Amino acid sequence: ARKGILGTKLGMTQVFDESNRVVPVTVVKAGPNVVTRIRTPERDGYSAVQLAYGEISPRKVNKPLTGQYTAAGVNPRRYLAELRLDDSDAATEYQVGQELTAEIFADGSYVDVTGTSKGKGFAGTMKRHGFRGQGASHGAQAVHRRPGSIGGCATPARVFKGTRMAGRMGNDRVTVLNLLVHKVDAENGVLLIKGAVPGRTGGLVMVRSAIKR
Amino acid sequence: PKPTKGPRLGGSSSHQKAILANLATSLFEHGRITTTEPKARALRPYAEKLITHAKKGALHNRREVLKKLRDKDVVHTLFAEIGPFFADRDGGYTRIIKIEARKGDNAPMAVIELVR
Amino acid sequence: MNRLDFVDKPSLRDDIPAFNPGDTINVHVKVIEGAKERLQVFKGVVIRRQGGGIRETFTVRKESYGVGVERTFPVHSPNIDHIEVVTRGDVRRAKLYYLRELRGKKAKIKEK
Amino acid sequence: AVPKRRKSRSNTRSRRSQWKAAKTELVGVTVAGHAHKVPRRLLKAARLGLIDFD
Amino acid sequence: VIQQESRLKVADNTGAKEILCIRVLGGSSRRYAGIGDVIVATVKDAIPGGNVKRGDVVKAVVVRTVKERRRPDGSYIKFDENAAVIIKPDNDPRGTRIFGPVGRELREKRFMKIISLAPEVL
RNA sequence: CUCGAUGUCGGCUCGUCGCAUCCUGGGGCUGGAGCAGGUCCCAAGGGUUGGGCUGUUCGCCCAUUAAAGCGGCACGCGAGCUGGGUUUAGAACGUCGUGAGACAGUUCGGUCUCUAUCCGCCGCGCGCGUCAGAAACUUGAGGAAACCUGUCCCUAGUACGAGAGGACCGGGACGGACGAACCUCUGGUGCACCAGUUGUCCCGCCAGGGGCACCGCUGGAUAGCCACGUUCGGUCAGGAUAACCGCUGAAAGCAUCUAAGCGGGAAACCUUCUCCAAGAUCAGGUUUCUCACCCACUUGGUGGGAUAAGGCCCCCCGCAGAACACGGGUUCAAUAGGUCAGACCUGGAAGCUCAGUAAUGGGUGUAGGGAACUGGUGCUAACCGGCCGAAAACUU
RNA sequence: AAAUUCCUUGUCGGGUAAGUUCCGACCUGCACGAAUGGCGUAACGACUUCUCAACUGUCUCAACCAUAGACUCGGCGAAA
RNA sequence: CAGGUGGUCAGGUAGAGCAUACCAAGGCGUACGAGAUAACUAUGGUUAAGGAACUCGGCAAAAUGCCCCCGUAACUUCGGG
Ligand SMILES: [Mg+2]
Ligand SMILES: [Mg+2]
Ligand SMILES: [Mg+2]
Ligand SMILES: [Mg+2]
Ligand SMILES: [Mg+2]
Ligand SMILES: [Mg+2]
Ligand SMILES: [Mg+2]
Ligand SMILES: [Mg+2]
Ligand SMILES: [Mg+2]
Ligand SMILES: [Mg+2]
Ligand SMILES: [Mg+2]
Ligand SMILES: [Mg+2]
Ligand SMILES: [Mg+2]
Ligand SMILES: [Mg+2]
Ligand SMILES: [Mg+2]
Ligand SMILES: [Mg+2]
Ligand SMILES: [Mg+2]
Ligand SMILES: [Mg+2]
Ligand SMILES: [Mg+2]
Ligand SMILES: [Mg+2]
Ligand SMILES: [Mg+2]
Ligand SMILES: [Mg+2]
Ligand SMILES: [Mg+2]
Ligand SMILES: [Mg+2]
Ligand SMILES: [Mg+2]
Ligand SMILES: [Mg+2]
Ligand SMILES: [Mg+2]
Ligand SMILES: [Mg+2]
Ligand SMILES: [Mg+2]
Ligand SMILES: [Mg+2]
Ligand SMILES: [Mg+2]
Ligand SMILES: [Mg+2]
Ligand SMILES: [Mg+2]
Ligand SMILES: [Mg+2]
Ligand SMILES: [Mg+2]
Ligand SMILES: [Mg+2]
Ligand SMILES: [Mg+2]
Ligand SMILES: [Mg+2]
Ligand SMILES: [Mg+2]
Ligand SMILES: [Mg+2]
Ligand SMILES: [Mg+2]
Ligand SMILES: [Mg+2]
Ligand SMILES: [Mg+2]
Ligand SMILES: [Mg+2]
Ligand SMILES: [Mg+2]
Ligand SMILES: [Mg+2]
Ligand SMILES: [Mg+2]
Ligand SMILES: [Mg+2]
Ligand SMILES: [Mg+2]
Ligand SMILES: [Mg+2]
Ligand SMILES: [Mg+2]
Ligand SMILES: [Mg+2]
Ligand SMILES: [Mg+2]
Ligand SMILES: [Mg+2]
Ligand SMILES: [Mg+2]
Ligand SMILES: [Mg+2]
Ligand SMILES: [Mg+2]
Ligand SMILES: [Mg+2]
Ligand SMILES: [Mg+2]
Ligand SMILES: [Mg+2]
Ligand SMILES: [Mg+2]
Ligand SMILES: [Mg+2]
Ligand SMILES: [Mg+2]
Repeated sequence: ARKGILGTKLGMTQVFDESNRVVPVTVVKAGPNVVTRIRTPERDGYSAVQLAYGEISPRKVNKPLTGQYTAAGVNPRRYLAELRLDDSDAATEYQVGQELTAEIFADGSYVDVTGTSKGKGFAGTMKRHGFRGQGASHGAQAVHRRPGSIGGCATPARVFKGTRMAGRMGNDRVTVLNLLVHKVDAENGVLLIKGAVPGRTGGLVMVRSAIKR
Repeated sequence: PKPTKGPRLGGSSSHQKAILANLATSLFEHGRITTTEPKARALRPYAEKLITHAKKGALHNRREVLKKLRDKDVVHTLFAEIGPFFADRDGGYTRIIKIEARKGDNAPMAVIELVR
Repeated sequence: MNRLDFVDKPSLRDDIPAFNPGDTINVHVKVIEGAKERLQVFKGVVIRRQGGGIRETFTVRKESYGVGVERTFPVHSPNIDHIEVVTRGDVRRAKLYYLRELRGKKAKIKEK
Repeated sequence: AVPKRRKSRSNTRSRRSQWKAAKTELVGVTVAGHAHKVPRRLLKAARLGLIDFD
Repeated sequence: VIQQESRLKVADNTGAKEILCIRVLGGSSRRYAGIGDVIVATVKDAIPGGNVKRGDVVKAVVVRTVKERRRPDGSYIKFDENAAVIIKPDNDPRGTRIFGPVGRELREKRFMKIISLAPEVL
């Protein structure tokens, strides 16, 4: 009974609750969705449900992907992702063509939000893993942000696999756990989710109900 | 306009003001300038904001153009000829056409010009 | 207009007066001392606005007992009962941070 | 650092074969009744006489 | 925010005019002390003939901070000097009265005596 | 082994591993009433602070802490940094030497070179394979990361105890440190933003402006990037074991946790939670689209050509970025620019007029100027286009 | 207890919350001492050493911006 | 070839000045370019709260800075400081 929806992050704002405290929310347009495919265990090996989201022109979608929507009777959407269910009692409440909206979540419930983190480019070691660097004075020649040593000596004559180094950072699937739902606006299709939601302002966001509660 | 992301033209940030002022003096004088392509892309929002002050035509707009251009002969041809010629065109007063790159450094080149 | 204006619209407050930096202002703050819900008055010079609608703040500065205090309230906050403008001000800046280093007669904002 | 040993004929040809010029695409232009070939990024200036075809 | 070596002003009549932070009590390797945090400190300046002398290791609770503090309602409080009050080991001040205003963050940290002696609690 | 060179203490930076365990977790015994302990066994998952002195390692001291563990890795790490000490040349004191000079005796000064070929490692591509050519969603074989803990209240001043003192087990609230994501708030930055102002030159001059002086200096400062800021995380439930505790029960008419058989049992192990992952060559699964021609030869699972589905290149760009890749757009167009209007920053333009001998002040006017954020508008450039790309069979 | 003291961080006082260095003393001077000068000394020192006021990215603890490289394209084109 | 090379002339406006800033007469743009918000290095800039906690050591940076007028200690070789 793990519910889920696809959505678009719209930015952050603040709001005031009944105890006159300030709550930083992050607006997520949990938009209208549709099913388009049901993964049954006897046919596909697991239990899940696809979710299609986003307005798109019907000329921007190629013929292999258009026909996957014609088998379900749905107009083509932009995004398409799966909600992983448990290994039993697959689709007694999901049908093909069913419209899922934002009010499957209640006020005060918890959600787990997964998206793609923002990119930081080819980042050095003080930004990517949080090193310290050598000093800023007292003789330190040209090593103010350099990682220092990366290994031992003749034993072992190798850098170990998994040594933290510089490289790219961001564009990672990041799930943020146990976010409070302040308000679901069924008139606008908008969840007010307390806290931070990973992504640029407009990226794809999967909002699923929490398992840790 | 939109500031230059990354390093500026000609080295410093003060040379780029003088380059975009000299390239705007020469564009409004002749009507067509051959230059490098990253300078033609940078001239196109800068020079169209001076033509917008020409369409308004008041004294406060003339003082605002003289903050950038130092050639009074090209300020006069901007308010008596270039301004009223674009009196019925809502933006988009310039055009970039790409030219063959030049020998010696393979710098990509383009021409920037007024519309008609 | 912004993308998030249909969310802030039910949370805005009408009837908050027009005040600028340099204006001497009483602020009536809701205060909970246990279970009493009293009302405490803060009188001082508004020195700052940092706009944005629901996210707009303002900063008042008073001199309490030889010790300067600043408070940065949000506008449209339900812990402010009502704001009442006392004295209009005639300043030239908009952030007025030079008041953080003057004491006495040298920190007197004009009366226009 | 210096090279410790010289690279053999199979490692100095596998690297050197990857240093090569990329070819450009060419499209068709009929200006003044003479058909030529320019890249597509210069297709506008071919129709305006700004391209010297030598 | 107060870490080690921060010299604070003393806001009572015990005789000390200036203390100097040694630790920030309340956990291993704690870095910053806000309003209401207990400092083990040392007296670096004293009024002559006072109860306390120079070079005495005493405890003290911070009652003013120049750095802002986010209260849970969205508001902030900011002072123009850092101030402390030298205390007994049962959260009562050693002096008999307190100078200057103190913060309301002393109220939820069970420092009830310093509030009732303060000129103005904000 | 190394003298046709294996650069030596300590510190910084980054680690990794053993358990002879400092803390937390599980137990037996006790000269264990309780609270605290002593001692032994099991356990390496995480944590193990900041200062004074000294070149120091070590050590003493200060204030804390749940605790301030011991060790290996060329006493880890100088083609990563330092250079205080030892260990060149100068000089001095003490001592020894008739003297040149000497001293694990002291003191002051004393060049730390290098563009990464190969393995290793951290990232990102190009090619081919995966028995037709493509596109979208995926299972997880197997890996990675994470794993810390305190104070207070209730249970209860109950059990225990002459008293002082003071719980196990269960339940709840709030913190320290640490990590990730984000930019609403606070705060930092701001090199095409706004304003004040000094020297000087220039725009013919006055007015108004600009060039240069670190962005000339100074007060602000939206976006973006940030942390000192905000939000969340290490949870709960299972499986198989350690020490240890058992039940049934002989060989051994008794007894014994054991030889047959069965239980309880922890931060360790394995699932659970987050992430990567079919180059997992056993190269996987469910679906959808094209599902088609022509030529020559030595008639071959042969060579070419031309196409469908489809993608790439070029073009307009991006909060995606070293190149490359990735994401959005290409007139059936709001993709960047312009433009119009908001939001937001600055703080009251120029011109005119009024008041003053003047510097300057009031009015016209929430003015003028202006970048990133939001919506409208078909004005400018997204073109009148090139290059790749689809099948032998056969056996049961 | 020294530019001289091995034992040694001698002992006592001062300064610091904490002082093997520093200052003042004692004398048990391993191994001070009178022109290879003894003990002082105002002024002076890019000298050695210790404390304090002020100020600071030296540090807690790092963030951001511009520029010269690094990087990409075209030309020339080495070295150990 | 970012080094070295004796003498003469030496304008304006601010300034004590042959300093410094901007200019005259007169020279010059000095011989690889074009781009592009990577890490890292280099030369500069700014920084919340704390202010030597850094470190062998306040190394480096920051700070002080000019003219006029009041004011100025121990000690001394009577000049000074
Ligand atoms: Mg970026
Ligand atoms: Mg650092
Ligand atoms: Mg160097
Ligand atoms: Mg350096
Ligand atoms: Mg920028
Ligand atoms: Mg360059
Ligand atoms: Mg400048
Ligand atoms: Mg505002
Ligand atoms: Mg050799
Ligand atoms: Mg025991
Ligand atoms: Mg063991
Ligand atoms: Mg360990
Ligand atoms: Mg585990
Ligand atoms: Mg000290
Ligand atoms: Mg170790
Ligand atoms: Mg070693
Ligand atoms: Mg070691
Ligand atoms: Mg070393
Ligand atoms: Mg080495
Ligand atoms: Mg002799
Ligand atoms: Mg020797
Ligand atoms: Mg030495
Ligand atoms: Mg040197
Ligand atoms: Mg697995
Ligand atoms: Mg992070
Ligand atoms: Mg914002
Ligand atoms: Mg801010
Ligand atoms: Mg400007
Ligand atoms: Mg003038
Ligand atoms: Mg000039
Ligand atoms: Mg900002
Ligand atoms: Mg268990
Ligand atoms: Mg996956
Ligand atoms: Mg493998
Ligand atoms: Mg496959
Ligand atoms: Mg594309
Ligand atoms: Mg606008
Ligand atoms: Mg006015
Ligand atoms: Mg008059
Ligand atoms: Mg001694
Ligand atoms: Mg002495
Ligand atoms: Mg004699
Ligand atoms: Mg003699
Ligand atoms: Mg002598
Ligand atoms: Mg001398
Ligand atoms: Mg090249
Ligand atoms: Mg020369
Ligand atoms: Mg000479
Ligand atoms: Mg002169
Ligand atoms: Mg000069
Ligand atoms: Mg000059
Ligand atoms: Mg030359
Ligand atoms: Mg750069
Ligand atoms: Mg600072
Ligand atoms: Mg400050
Ligand atoms: Mg200070
Ligand atoms: Mg100091
Ligand atoms: Mg350090
Ligand atoms: Mg230290
Ligand atoms: Mg120190
Ligand atoms: Mg110095
Ligand atoms: Mg300086
Ligand atoms: Mg003196």
